[PDB]
Amino acid sequence: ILEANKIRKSYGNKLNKQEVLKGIDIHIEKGEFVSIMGASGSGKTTLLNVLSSIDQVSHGTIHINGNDMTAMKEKQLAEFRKQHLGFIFQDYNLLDTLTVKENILLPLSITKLSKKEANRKFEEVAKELGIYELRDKYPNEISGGQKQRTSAGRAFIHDPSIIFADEPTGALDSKSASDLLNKLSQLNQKRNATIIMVTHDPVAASYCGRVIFIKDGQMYTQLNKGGQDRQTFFQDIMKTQGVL
Amino acid sequence: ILEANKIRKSYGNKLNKQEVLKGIDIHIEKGEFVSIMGASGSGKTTLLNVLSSIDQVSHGTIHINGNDMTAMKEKQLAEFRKQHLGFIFQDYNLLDTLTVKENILLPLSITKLSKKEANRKFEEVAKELGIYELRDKYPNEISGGQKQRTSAGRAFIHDPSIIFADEPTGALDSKSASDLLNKLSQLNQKRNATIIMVTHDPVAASYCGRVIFIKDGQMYTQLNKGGQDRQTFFQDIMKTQGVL
Amino acid sequence: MNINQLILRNLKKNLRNYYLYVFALIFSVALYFAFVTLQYDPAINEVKASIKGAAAIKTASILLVAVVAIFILYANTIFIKRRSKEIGLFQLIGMTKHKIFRILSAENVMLYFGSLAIGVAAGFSISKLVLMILFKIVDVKADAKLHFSEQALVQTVIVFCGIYLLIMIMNYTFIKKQSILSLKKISFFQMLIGALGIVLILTGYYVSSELFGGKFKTINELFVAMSFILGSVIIGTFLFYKGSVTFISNIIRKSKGGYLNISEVLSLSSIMFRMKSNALLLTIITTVSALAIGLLSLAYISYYSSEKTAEQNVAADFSFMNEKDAKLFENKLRESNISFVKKATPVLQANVDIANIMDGTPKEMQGDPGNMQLAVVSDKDVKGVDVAAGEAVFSGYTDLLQKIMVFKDSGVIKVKSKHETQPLKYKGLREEFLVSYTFTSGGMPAVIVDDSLFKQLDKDKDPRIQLAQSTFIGVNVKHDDQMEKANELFQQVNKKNEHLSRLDTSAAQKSLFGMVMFIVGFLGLTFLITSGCILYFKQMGESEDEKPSYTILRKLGFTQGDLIKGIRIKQMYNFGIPLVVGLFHSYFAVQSGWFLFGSEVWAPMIMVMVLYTALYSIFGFLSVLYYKKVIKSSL
Amino acid sequence: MIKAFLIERRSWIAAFLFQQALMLFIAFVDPSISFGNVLYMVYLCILFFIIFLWFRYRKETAFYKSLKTWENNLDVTAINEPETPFEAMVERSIAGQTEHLKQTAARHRLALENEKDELMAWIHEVKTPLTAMHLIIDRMEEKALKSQLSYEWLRIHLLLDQQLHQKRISFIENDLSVEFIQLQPLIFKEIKDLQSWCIQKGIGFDIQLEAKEVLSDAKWLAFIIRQLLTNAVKYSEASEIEIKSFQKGEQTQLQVKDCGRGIDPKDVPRIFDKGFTSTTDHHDQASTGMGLYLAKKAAAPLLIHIDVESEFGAGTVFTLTFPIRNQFEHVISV
Amino acid sequence: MIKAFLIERRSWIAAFLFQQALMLFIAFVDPSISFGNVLYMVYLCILFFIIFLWFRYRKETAFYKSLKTWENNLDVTAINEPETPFEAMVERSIAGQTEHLKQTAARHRLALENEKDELMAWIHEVKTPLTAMHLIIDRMEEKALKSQLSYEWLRIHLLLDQQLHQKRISFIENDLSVEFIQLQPLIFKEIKDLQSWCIQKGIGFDIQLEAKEVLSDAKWLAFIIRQLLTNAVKYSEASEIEIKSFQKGEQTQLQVKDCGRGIDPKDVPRIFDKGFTSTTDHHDQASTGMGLYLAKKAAAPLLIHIDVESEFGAGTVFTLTFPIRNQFEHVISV
Ligand SMILES: CCCCCCCC/C=C\CCCCCCCC(=O)O[C@H](COC(=O)CCCCCCCCCCCCCCC)COP(=O)(O)OCCN
Ligand SMILES: CCCCCCCC/C=C\CCCCCCCC(=O)O[C@H](COC(=O)CCCCCCCCCCCCCCC)COP(=O)(O)OCCN
Ligand SMILES: CCCCCCCC/C=C\CCCCCCCC(=O)O
Ligand SMILES: CCCCCCCCCCCCCCCC(=O)O
Repeated sequence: ILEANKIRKSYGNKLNKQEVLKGIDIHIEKGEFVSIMGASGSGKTTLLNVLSSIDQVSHGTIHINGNDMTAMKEKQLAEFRKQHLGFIFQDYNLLDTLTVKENILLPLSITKLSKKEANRKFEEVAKELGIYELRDKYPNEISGGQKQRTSAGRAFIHDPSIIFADEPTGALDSKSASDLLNKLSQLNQKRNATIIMVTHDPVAASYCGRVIFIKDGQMYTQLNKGGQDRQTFFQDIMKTQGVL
Repeated sequence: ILEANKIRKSYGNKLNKQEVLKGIDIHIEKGEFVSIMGASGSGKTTLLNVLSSIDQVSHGTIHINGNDMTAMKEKQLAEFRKQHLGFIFQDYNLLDTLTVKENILLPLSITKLSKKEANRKFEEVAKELGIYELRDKYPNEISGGQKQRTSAGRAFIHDPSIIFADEPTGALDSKSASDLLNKLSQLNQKRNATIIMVTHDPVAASYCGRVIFIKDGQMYTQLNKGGQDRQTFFQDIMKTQGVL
Repeated sequence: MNINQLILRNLKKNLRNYYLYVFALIFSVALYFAFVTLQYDPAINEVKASIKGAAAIKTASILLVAVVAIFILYANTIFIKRRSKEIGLFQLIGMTKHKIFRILSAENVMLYFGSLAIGVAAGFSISKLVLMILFKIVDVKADAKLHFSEQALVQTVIVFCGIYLLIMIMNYTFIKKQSILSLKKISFFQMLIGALGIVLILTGYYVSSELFGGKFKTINELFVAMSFILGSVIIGTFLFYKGSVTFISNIIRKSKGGYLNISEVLSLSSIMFRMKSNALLLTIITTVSALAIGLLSLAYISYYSSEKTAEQNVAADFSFMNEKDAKLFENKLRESNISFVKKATPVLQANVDIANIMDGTPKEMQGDPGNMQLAVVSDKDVKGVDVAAGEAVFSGYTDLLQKIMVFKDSGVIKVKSKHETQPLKYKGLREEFLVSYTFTSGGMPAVIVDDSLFKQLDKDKDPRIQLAQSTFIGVNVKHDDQMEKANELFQQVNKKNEHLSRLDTSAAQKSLFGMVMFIVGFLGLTFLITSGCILYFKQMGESEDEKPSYTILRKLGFTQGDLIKGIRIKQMYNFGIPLVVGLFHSYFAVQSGWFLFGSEVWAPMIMVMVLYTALYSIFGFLSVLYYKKVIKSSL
Repeated sequence: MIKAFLIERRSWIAAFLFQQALMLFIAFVDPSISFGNVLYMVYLCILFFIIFLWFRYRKETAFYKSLKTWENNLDVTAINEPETPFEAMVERSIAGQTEHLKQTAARHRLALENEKDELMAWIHEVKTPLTAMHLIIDRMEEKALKSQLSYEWLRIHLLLDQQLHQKRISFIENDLSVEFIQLQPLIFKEIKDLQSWCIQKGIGFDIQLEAKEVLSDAKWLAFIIRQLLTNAVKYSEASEIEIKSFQKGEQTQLQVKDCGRGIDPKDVPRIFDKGFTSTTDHHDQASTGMGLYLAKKAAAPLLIHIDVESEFGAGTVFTLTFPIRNQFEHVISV
Repeated sequence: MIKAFLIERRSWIAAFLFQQALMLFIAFVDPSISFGNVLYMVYLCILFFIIFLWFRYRKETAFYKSLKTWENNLDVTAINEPETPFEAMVERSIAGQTEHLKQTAARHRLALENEKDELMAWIHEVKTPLTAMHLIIDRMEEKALKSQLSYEWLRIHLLLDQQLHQKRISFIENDLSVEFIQLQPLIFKEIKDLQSWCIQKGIGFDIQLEAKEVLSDAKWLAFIIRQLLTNAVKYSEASEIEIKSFQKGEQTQLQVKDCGRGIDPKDVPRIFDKGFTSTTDHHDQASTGMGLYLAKKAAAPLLIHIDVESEFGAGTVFTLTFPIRNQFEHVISV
């Protein structure tokens, strides 16, 4: 799906100019679980900006299903990201006044579509994620893990193709993070969807299948996993990150 | 110290009942380092929760240091779990608006040990875990491994009876994990204190004295180690796990 | 989905959280309606005073609307900032920027206009109460009746509609601006700014100590000193919050060792970092509170003088200038069945030198020290003292003088006559006045000389500074009895208001300072409510940023009954510092000029500070009720 | 609930209004206090009292509405958190009642478990003398009396083993297992057990099993097979049994055809009912009749379809449809 | 007591004080109002309000006071009859919960009784093939095979009769009856019943009955004879069983003594307990040991006492102490 080539992010505020991204060629195909990882001060937020189109792009040649974002306008970009892209944020954002069910059904309640299909979709998502029993509760009377799972499931109801994700462990302990990561990995297999994260937690990066390392841009030395035991891979990731 | 007599626990949501304890009653005396392990969906974590004051026991009787604590109110139970039952959690659970010395001394502000005795006890604890060089540095400056040692030092300052450890060596490398486990074993050797620990790593469990393989809420034998070589016990537990 | 029902839920949720805002809105509308109704009441003209009358409420309204508008604008620019996590979400779902504005301008207009409608309804039943309160301080009788005064509704509606228009303009200016889907150790300067601020405040207070002392005495040299004092005080107050609190907190922290309990760790965590950000608001709060308290205290101190100065300015109950008018008024009193003990005394004006009796500095000149014009009286007329030749006794206290004209003990007193000068010595100082202030210039005392020396002084009769009338024609009164009829007889005798009466100078000053205190008190109450609400509206954010901290601490065995105990001290430390600084400011500002209004302090200041402290600590009590709610839901 | 609140506190309001009325009366009757300056006081006090009552109603009438909302249906914790001292005692009483009910239920369950254990021990000490009587009985030499004692040995076996199926079906749901099964050894074992009785009745076995492998559980399908065979035989006398298995499409089907009396059409639908016994023949009284319903209730989770072709005077054809092998991949893989 | 009432009603005393303060202030700030009269009215109202508060507390705080003690009181009707809806609410909730608890307990007990009923019924339809086997066993000729089959029949028959009598010993209370019984003929038929066991084991017997008449239930006295005789026979081999009946004092005693291997001295007093079985030999593991305890339990309603005198290697003496005839004078009268 995604072939990110020549990652260029321009700068030059006042007089100082920085090449935080110095041109990177990136290859993913259908159904991967790639996550790029660096260190502090490597511009992970700028990685979101260049990748997730949160802000206006500067340069580069990157296409989504062959659709380049650099030959296409701002409002068209908003429509493209709203009808073709999804996001998951570091801190969950759920309206307190609404209910758990209403929060997930909100994105589909703006296109004037039939009610029965929406009910069936919510049924399927809730059953497959495990929050079905909480159909009439409020976000003020449930724990953090359930809230984060609901936030993650909110982005899996508008018929998505690619769902971005910043670090989904900032406001979670180990148990909730492990449950969420296992559920997301299972969702990757049941319905085919590519998930890209950039996190600072090696534990959260051990779940992946292709990890990319950066220091200032083009540096690679990526790993492959393939048939690892899921723990030696974690040790190797930690050792490589410490050395580099 | 810890004698268990047919502890029951059924996980239910008032409509569907799922029992997870199937005839567990453990006999534990003073001054022994044990380990509980087995499978992934087993109730060993639930067993550790129900043994402590975290979870209520459905049916059975428990005895901690001679006291019978099942049928007693919440206030005195909280007092018990405060002045006994030290804890080491999966995550660090440290404060960022304090230093290390204040973090490992705040839970002692309930008894008012004056200042000289508290300083002497803190020095004694710190010089054994090798953190006395970091008395006045904020937690966001030290490595990840040293935070686990700081948490252990906090947990080992008021001298509790049973130490419900829960997978400490989960997010470390080889060297820091080995050093931390060696320090824990040495401190157990010096100070008489029962430590109950749950882990998934064979090298982690090699340092223990006894290993209990709970499988679907059943005993299923138990090792005894003894005056044997560490490596021999390591391959013994490897082949025992391979049998499973 | 269900836009209207979602808006209704949001409106109810907003109404549940922000109720002090509604209370403040209704209270402000009530006071504005009350003052505007009071201004146009035809009975307001009964307030006879030196001031215009109903032209002061026109100042009270215009000075009140500014505070109300400022409070409302700041509250509405605080409210919208806490709703970005929803604006971003609505922007990413697909709703444009022209629908979010209608979403968030329908959960506010109903609340605002309902509060406005309630305020007008409840301002009708307090106008009579306000009028009755006013016609008790000025001591006038009236027939205050209830009426609607349709003129006030237009003013209120126009003013608040304009304020709402400004609010909408400001809100629209923010939504489509900050968007684009965007969801420590001390330093050397920080170790000097605190000391600089503390020393600046201390030296400002020290300079404020002297003022009208022995130094700086010039008609233009006081203004520069006062401006310097105000500037230094304001700058020091600003620098206090931005650097000095950090220094003291750092010392207290690195003085306990390492054994910090729960209360100290909950207290020091907030006010070492959060107080630094808010350094432009606490200064305003403290200065305005100090100003209000000081002005109120003086306005109550001058009420005690409104009685003593009226008793003392005229020695008797009446004073008369013209012999014919006095004799005809006595003729009228003759059939009035009034037994008047009349006493008269010729008065002479002579100049003397008292430069040798002042223990201060020649800067305290107040004229030529060798040519002070004083009032000299005979000894036979005075029925209380029998002085001899070569001895003079001063009369009167005049609290101003003891702090201004310092007088020595018996030295040498020279009399500046035409061709002679006798040495005299200071025997003592009297307290009562035997001469009205008209004959003795501004506040100069009167001297007593021997009758024998009077027979030469009157014979000499230096014709240079003598007054037009050399007499103290004044009618006294019998034992305490009815006086009002004699009062209107006195007014109908004198249509040229050139005689002075004891019971008439006691009314204009009382009325003037009563109006001053009325205005100042109501304005101070309004500012108290405003500051309380504003300071309460930041603790919500400060507590919802400290919610994770509670959750972590709760996994280590701590119970809610201890977290609440720590919060009960954190709130006190948050709400105490501005009040204490304001109290110190007020006490160090009042004492500089207490001896310029009345002769009694420590009476009003204690009452004012106690009332302010209670009405300000109500809001401090009204915050643990939200902290407990935050703690309970942090499992 | 406004009426209930107004009725409940029907003394404080009356006292306040009586005080206001007394003040108004003393002001009105005595020509010494202006009557225009007391109505304002009454008005202000009435306004404040009305506002206070409106603000107090909501904060007071919550617990005694939540209690009725919960009632006795479910959600015992739906009651609101007690705040005032009075409601704390009510909450404590309710909690005590619930705890006592829980204790009673636990005691009842324990007693039921103990009696089940006792009856199962009785089952064990019946099953061991079963082996004893088997080994002793299989030592005698006669022929006709041998067949006699043989089929009663199997008769006791039937009811007593069915009791084991009953006690097992009490918890059957936790014993699922799917793997390939060969039916021919099962059929041969059933024949060997029923050799003497079938020989006495002169029933030949026409076994031609075209199909070789089936995918289900062994024990309960074996029980179903013996139960269906016994039923088909007891609806028959001196007739040959045709055992036919064919791979009908993707599913295996056992078509067992006999030449028995059959079932009358008016009573065909009622054979599968609980407690049904055929009244045509007095020899069927010995049949318990619990086997068919137990087989039906055990085969519902097994997804088993049974097709009956019973003709009066011609025989009864029972066809059981094995579930397709691919249908159990969702049970094995998932 | 008073403290809770005050701390709950603190919201109305404040309103009363605010009303008084507002009235006093408005009266003070007016030119046409007498301040002293208003002060007098305030004082009088304060006094009357204090008296009213005393009465209100005393009348009000009774229902919650009673239900507070009710939570652990032995009785259940301690709750006073409600007079206020806010208390009738709690009364209704508590009554509903209690009746639900009672209905649930009754349903559970009824279900247990029913399932026991089907168990004993099935025991009867298993009993019928048992008498079929008895007939077929009576029909052989070979001495050894007939003896072995009769012995096994008798063992299994006595086991299942013991179990059925254990089922009915739960409600033996419903069929109590006392009548005169002759001992010698009953003992003769009972000895004839145990013929196969003594034939196989070659166990002799001795009969010495000085007393001939006793007072008990015929079926239950026969079952006591069965219990004691079968226990002695299974615990003795090739020994003469000396039975003696005599009147000791006012009570008739049936002393039966065997000459078997005896019981170990450490285990002598534990015979009457549940599950007591021999452990010296591996052949005795399957034994039950239930008969002695049930005989002891149901010995009380028949007022029959059991005494044991056991010696290891010598034998066991069992004494059946019948109660006094004059002791039945009280029983018949009641
Ligand atoms: C000069 C003339 C002065 C007149 C002053 C009159 C002002 C008082 C009048 C009306 C108050 C209107 C604004 C407050 C009402 C909004 C609060 C409210 O209703 O919230 C509802 C419940 O009430 C509350 O929780 C808040 C309780 C506050 C009681 C009223 C407090 C207002 C005045 C107290 C302020 C005291 C400050 C005094 C400082 C001088 C909704 O909450 P809920 O959780 O959804 O529960 C629903 C129940 N089933
Ligand atoms: C920032 C500090 C806030 C403190 C509270 C400010 C409240 C604003 C209101 C009124 C300002 C009053 C100034 C202080 C009162 C001066 C005391 C004084 O002058 O002494 C005497 C007291 O008379 C008065 O001044 C009237 C005092 C009434 C003020 C009541 C205090 C609370 C005011 C709140 C009223 C508004 C609330 C309306 C709704 C309840 C005057 O002489 P007299 O004893 O009455 O005898 C007359 C003939 N025998
Ligand atoms: C500054 C003026 C103060 C007086 C305002 C007079 C208006 C009072 C209006 C009604 C108050 C109702 C609020 C009481 C809430 C319940 C009391 C409580 O819970 O403690
Ligand atoms: C006489 C002036 C002072 C009056 C002080 C009392 C005013 C009411 C104080 C409490 C109001 C809020 C009560 C409920 C708050 C909540 O539950 O959030």
